[PDB]
Amino acid sequence: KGLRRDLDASREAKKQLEAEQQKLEEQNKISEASRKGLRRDLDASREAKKQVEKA
Repeated sequence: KGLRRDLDASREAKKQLEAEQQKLEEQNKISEASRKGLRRDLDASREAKKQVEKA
């Protein structure tokens, strides 16, 4: 159900709701859990085996 994506046009309305949820995620997590700094969890691989281009 819900096939109306032309007459209503919710684009500017969607960019306001999504901006509040995404900002509250970065503030609660503390930049991917940064307790110590350069230890085991922060300096593990390349983003949990993700950005492994050069390594």
